[PDB]
Amino acid sequence: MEHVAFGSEDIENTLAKMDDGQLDGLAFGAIQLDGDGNILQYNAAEGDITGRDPKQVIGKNFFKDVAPCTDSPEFYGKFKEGVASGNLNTMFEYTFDYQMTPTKVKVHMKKALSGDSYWVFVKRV
Repeated sequence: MEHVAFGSEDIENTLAKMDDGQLDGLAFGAIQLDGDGNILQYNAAEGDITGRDPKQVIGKNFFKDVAPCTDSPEFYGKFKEGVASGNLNTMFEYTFDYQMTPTKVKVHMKKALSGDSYWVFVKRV
């Protein structure tokens, strides 16, 4: 697999280089979202965790369509404050419970090195 640790101080630079095939080699789940919350990249691990087919969920909206349980102050709200502000670096625990067995995970949200995109990283706790 590709060699990146979850929570890494420099991780948005490491991932800048990665295409989707290479994203699927991470030991953790990775979503790339535009400033409107639309999914642009969605890695195999995230599929293993949540049970979605990444190919199919690219292009859908994370907060409206795919993961409405994250539509709340304590996830989306933090997401949008960061898009509003041009800056976003937060880590927290959450339970994913929409159309799946309830699964507690660690979420890390970080502004990408790209122009207007943001990362969401996920792993089991």
